[PDB]
Parts: sequence; structure tokens; C-alpha cells
Amino acid sequence: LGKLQDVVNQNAQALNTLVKQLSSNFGAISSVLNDILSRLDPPEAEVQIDRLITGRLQSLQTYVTQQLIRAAEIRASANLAATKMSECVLGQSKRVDFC
Amino acid sequence: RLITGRLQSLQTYVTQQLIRAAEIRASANLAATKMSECVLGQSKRVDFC
Amino acid sequence: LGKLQDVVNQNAQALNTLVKQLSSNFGAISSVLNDILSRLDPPEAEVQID
Amino acid sequence: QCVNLTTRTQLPPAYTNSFTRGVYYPDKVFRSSVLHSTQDLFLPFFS
Amino acid sequence: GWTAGAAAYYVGYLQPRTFLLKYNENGTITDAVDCALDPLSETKCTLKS
Amino acid sequence: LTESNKKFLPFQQFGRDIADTTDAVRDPQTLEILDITPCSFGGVSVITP
Amino acid sequence: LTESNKKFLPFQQFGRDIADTTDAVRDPQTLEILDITPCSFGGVSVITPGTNTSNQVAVLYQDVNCNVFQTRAGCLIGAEHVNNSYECDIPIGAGICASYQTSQSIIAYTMSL
Amino acid sequence: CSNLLLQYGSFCTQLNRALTGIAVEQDKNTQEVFAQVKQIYKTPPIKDFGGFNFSQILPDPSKPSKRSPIEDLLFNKVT
Amino acid sequence: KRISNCVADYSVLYNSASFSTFKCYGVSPTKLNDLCFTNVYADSFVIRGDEVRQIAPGQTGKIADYNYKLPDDFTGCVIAWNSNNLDSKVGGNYNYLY
Amino acid sequence: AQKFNGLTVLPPLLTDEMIAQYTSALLAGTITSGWTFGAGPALQ
Ligand SMILES: *[C@@H]1O[C@H](CO)[C@@H](O[C@@H]2O[C@H](CO)[C@@H](O)[C@H](O)[C@H]2NC(C)=O)[C@H](O)[C@H]1NC(C)=O
Ligand SMILES: *[C@@H]1O[C@H](CO)[C@@H](O)[C@H](O)[C@H]1NC(C)=O
Ligand SMILES: *[C@@H]1O[C@H](CO)[C@@H](O)[C@H](O)[C@H]1NC(C)=O
Ligand SMILES: *[C@@H]1O[C@H](CO)[C@@H](O)[C@H](O)[C@H]1NC(C)=O
Repeated sequence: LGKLQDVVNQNAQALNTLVKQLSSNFGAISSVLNDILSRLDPPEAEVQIDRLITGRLQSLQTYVTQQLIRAAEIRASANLAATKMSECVLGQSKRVDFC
Repeated sequence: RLITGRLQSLQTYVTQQLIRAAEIRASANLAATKMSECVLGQSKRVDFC
Repeated sequence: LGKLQDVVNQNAQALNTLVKQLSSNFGAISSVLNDILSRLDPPEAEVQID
Repeated sequence: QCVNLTTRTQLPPAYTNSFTRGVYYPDKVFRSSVLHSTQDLFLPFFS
Repeated sequence: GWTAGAAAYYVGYLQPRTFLLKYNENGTITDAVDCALDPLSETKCTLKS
Repeated sequence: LTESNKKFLPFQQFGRDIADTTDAVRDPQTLEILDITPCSFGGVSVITP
Repeated sequence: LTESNKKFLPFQQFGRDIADTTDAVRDPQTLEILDITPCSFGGVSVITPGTNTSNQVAVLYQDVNCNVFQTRAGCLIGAEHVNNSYECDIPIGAGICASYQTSQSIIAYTMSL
Repeated sequence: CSNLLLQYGSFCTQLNRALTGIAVEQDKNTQEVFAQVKQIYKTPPIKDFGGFNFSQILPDPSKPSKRSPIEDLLFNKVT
Repeated sequence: KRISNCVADYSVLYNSASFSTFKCYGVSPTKLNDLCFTNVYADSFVIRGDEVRQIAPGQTGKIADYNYKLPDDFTGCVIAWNSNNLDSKVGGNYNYLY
Repeated sequence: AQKFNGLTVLPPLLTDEMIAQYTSALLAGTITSGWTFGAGPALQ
């Protein structure tokens, strides 16, 4: 099956990539926020934590977009399935090449 | 700042393209249904074909 | 009515939140852009403006 | 101490081909049922 | 006049390349796939499968 | 730190998963494979009549 | 640097286009107009017959101009071209596909409608 | 890290609300596709349908699961 | 100097009340001992009083660019103090080079 | 053009020739069989 497998594989790859985002520095000197706090003073390390905020916010902002787009296409798919359920199953549909 | 400036232009185009790809697919699905009903048969749905 | 009230409330809460976005500093030292221009020189406050 | 050798007839070196050799663990972590890629120093295959 | 028995040692130089490593449930390496050797091997390591 | 059922090779100190999260570490002294699992899961919800 | 057929006004040096890219320059040696066109177009692509079927693969270039067959969609190497037309399974582009048929090798042909 | 999040606490409001809207819409999709009827119709014990064999699509009482034999094949086919 | 397989605190290294300058970008003094570091190195050398200013991340000069370049992430704490009664002598002390 | 900065254009799988050849066969079936060619074997 392709239509039932892509909706799951695209999530797992997208869910896996969110984990991959925390492994990147976003132009900073470290990936984990705990390291720069443990090796630099908070007054000086405010720039590195701020660019980690913006990089992680943008990745979350990016992730929300295609999830909203993926929610839209399945909503079209669920609407198509609902119409097919009401027409092809709950009666006989006269629409040719539809069921 | 040039990297993130040129980055920020890209997903704005990508999100725009993804929305444009969504409405093309919706229009293609409407044309496919019109192809299956209006041409490949006679459709009883009035004011549709 | 549910299908008619959501399209108005969601727009209203989106319109309201845009106003709320201007009340945040985004990591800067003030929210209103006129404050840093009054108390700091434009050559120094360029990074806070940007 | 060491001594010196005398001139004699030797054989020229030969060249052979490797077959999936020169693979080691690149790190000291445990991984189970995963396919991950690392950028380290390895022997190229069929080199 | 000397004897050395019979031996053969191979010397090879390592190069920096990306390698795709396979792991089983016991945790040992079973196979490795390069990315700069064959176009087929490149497809295997870009798809991570 | 739960009691696991998988053993490590006697040269590895850490252990990761498919999602590349360190969820298994062996003790330096007693060589015990202790799994790692976070405690804070999800949020809270309120049911209002 | 191709030989263009458009003459520049005798006071200019460079030349732009609709997309605002410097693709035309005048050589100051004897005042000839030369166009500018990038040499790197697109990327590479690989055709795989699949698992448990074959081992060889065919390499496809997207927009690079050149066993080796000059297809409409670039250069296809490693796959022979056959004038016969059948139904295809692996799309390539511009009405041409690739498939593994009869030993047996990877062939490229026009898709039969 | 949480102190600097207050400057982007408005940003986290839409993200939590979008996924809440996504989750409630995914929930709402199931009732629009499956819950057409408000009455559960029981399969009659008589399987004499004039020669039509329906054991492949109707659920079987041999297994504890209520899935059809083709549904069980469908369930195990997709990961 | 490389310190390995050792326990080293830093409160005793700070309460001497004799260091003239204290440029430590490692951690604040209260939180510099609770957490862990893998390896603490020691780069000890001598310098004049007018060149301690140039030893900082992001500065130029004739010593910080030609003898020891400081990276942007220079977490190394610089502890400097005056000991002119031992390393200098009358008649001209020229035993130190740069 | 718009391809000078790596913004290449991928040609479609089906060009205008076979899309026209699709429409001609669809037009030929409609005028010679009605709707039975779109719902099974093509009658006359
Ligand atoms: C309906 O079809 C099913 C096919 O699954 C039939 O069940 C098979 O019947 C044969 C005949 O005895 C057995 O050998 C098979 O083992 C059965 N398979 C299964 C999965 O049960 C069933 O008999 C048919 N019923 C009718 C009334 O035709
Ligand atoms: C490797 O895994 C198999 C299970 O497939 C198991 O039977 C075997 O004991 C394992 N090897 C070792 C050395 O434990
Ligand atoms: C590709 O290059 C060759 C030689 O350089 C040339 O003969 C051929 O016309 C080129 N192809 C196109 C489509 O211009
Ligand atoms: C296919 O047949 C035509 C018929 O004229 C011929 O011109 C062409 O060269 C043939 N192609 C090949 C690859 O042999």
C-alpha cells in the first residue's frame, strides 16, 4: 500500500528530523544549551542561547507549516472518503467512473 | 546573517509553493472528476457540467 | 452555530495576537522602537532595531 | 647496535585488491538495529 | 644466508569518506556501504537503507 | 534506571537508539546496562461539565 | 563566452537581462560582445531496477549536455537506447522512461501510450 | 532558557493551538467517515444469502479480535 | 600541563587575595566546581603589564596574534599577578624572550 | 531565463504531444462508443 504508508513514513521522517534539529549548533559554539551555560557565564553566553532560541523556534515554526499542510490534504482525503462512503456504500451512485 | 537572510527567503517560497501545489491538486482532482463524469458518461448532476 | 463562529473567533484571536506581538522585546531591551532611539544613539541601537 | 645488509636479488612489490576490508567501530557507543553514517577515516572498498 | 618462513602483510592508507554502518540486535557490524565508490552505493547511503 | 535484557560489547560505554538518543549506559564499575527513560510525559487536562 | 549577435551602444560595458543577471560583457580588446552562461546546470540522478532483480545502475544528468544516450532530459549513461516502445515503470521525463528488459540490461525507450 | 521564552511566548501560543486544532481535526475526521449510522446493526446468524459467500468480509467469532480476515491481513500488511 | 585522574578544587585558588587581575570566562566562582570538565590544561607564561589588555577574545596586537591566538570561545581563565621580586633582578633581566 | 542561478526547471513527464494524443483517443472513443469505453470494453 502506498496511500496508507506515505502518511506514516512522512510523519516518522518529520518526527525524526525534529530530533536532528537539536544536534545542530545554529551558528553557535555548541548544540546542547547546558554546555554553554556550564562553560560560559550567563551574561556573556546570552548571544549563543538567543541564536539557539531562534534556530529552534524556526524549526518548530517550519514543522508546524507542513503539518498544517498535511492536515489540509488529509482533510480533503477524509472529505472524499466521506462522500464515497455516503454515495457508493450507502446506496447506489449514478456517477460514472467514481466508485 | 546572509545565510539566515537567504534561508528565510527559501521556506517563504517553499510554503508559498506548497500552498500553490495544494490548490493545483484540488483543481486537478476537480478536473479528474469532471473528466470521469462529464466526458466518460452523462452526469445527472445539474449545473455541474 | 459552530461552523460559523470559529471562522470569526479564530480571525479575531489572530488579529488580537498580532497586537500582542508588538508588546514583546524579541530578546531586545525594549518593546517600543521609539524608546531605544530616545535613550541610545542610532549607531549603537542599530542591532536592537534590526 | 645494528649491522648492515649486503646487496642481493629481491622481488618487486605487487598490488592486490581489497574486498570489504578495513571497517572498524568509529565510536564507543552501542547502537542496535540502526543505519547511521559517520565521517571518519576508513579504507575505501575495492581500492 | 637466512630464512624467514612464509608471511604476507598488506599496507593500506585510510581516506576520509562517509560510511553507512549496519548494526544488528546483538550490536555488531555486519556490512558497510560507501557513498563515493559506486552510484548504487550512493543511493543506498542517501536513502539510509 | 530499569533492568535491561541486552548486553553490550566489552568496549562501549554508551548506547543510543534509532532516534539517536542516549537511552542506555553501562556502569564503569559493575558493568550494568541501565536503561534511561524520562519521567515527565505530556501535560494535564481538565474536565469541566 | 559565446559569440552574441546583439550590438552594444558605444558607451556601455556590461549587460543584464529580464531576470537582472549580468549575462553580457564587452571585451575591451577589440570591442566584441560576449555572452555569459553558467556551465553547471542541475544535478545527477541514478536509475535503479530494484532489489533482487539487478545490480547495475544507470546515471542520469538533469540539464547537462554531453552506453551513452543523449536524451531530451539531459544525458543518460549506462543504459542503451532502443527504438521499440513498451509500457514503462521508472519515469525519467519528456515522454521517455527506463526499464530493465532483455543477457538483460537497462534500456531506455519512448513510453507507449 | 525559560526567561528568554517570554519574549516569544506569543509564538508558542499559535503552535500549541495549531497542533490542538490539528489533533481535534484528526479526531473529527474519523466520525465523518465511519459514524454515518447511529444504530449498530447485528449480523444475522443465517449466512444463506442466495449463494453469496460473506465470511471474508464479515467478522468471524473464531478469533477474539473483531477484525475481518481481510482486515487482519490489511492490519498486518502496513507497519 | 595536563591534569588527568585528579581531583582539583578552585576555592583555594581564589581566596589568596593576592591576584591583581582575574579574567575567568570559565564559570562564575560559585558554579565552577559543582559541574564537571574533562581535562583542565595549564598554559603558563610571562608578559609585560601593557600586554595583559591584549589577552582577550577578539583583540589584535603584537602578542595576541603572534604568540598565542585566543579563539572566540576562550573559556580559559586567565589568572595574573605580580611577582616582580623573584623573576627580575638589578642590572637587566633578559632571560625571558618573546 | 530563470535558470542562471541554479533555479533549474524540471521538464514534465508527459509533453504536449502525448497529452494531445490522449485527448484524441478520448475524443475518438466518445464519438464512436459513447460511455461504454469508459466503463469497460469499447462497443460501437
Ligand atoms: C467462503 O469462502 C471461504 C474462503 O476463505 C471458505 O472457507 C474455506 O473452505 C474450505 C472448504 O472446506 C476450507 O478447505 C478452507 O480451509 C476454508 N478457509 C477458511 C479461511 O476458512 C468457505 O467455506 C466459503 N463458504 C461458502 C459458504 O462458500
Ligand atoms: C546474536 O543474536 C542471536 C539472535 O538472532 C542470538 O541467538 C545469539 O546468541 C547472539 N549472539 C551472541 C554472541 O549473544
Ligand atoms: C552538446 O554538445 C555537443 C558538442 O559540444 C553539440 O554538438 C550539441 O549540439 C550539444 N547539444 C545541444 C542540445 O546543444
Ligand atoms: C529503430 O528503427 C529505425 C527505423 O528506420 C532506425 O532508423 C533506427 O536507427 C532504429 N534504432 C536503433 C537504436 O537501432
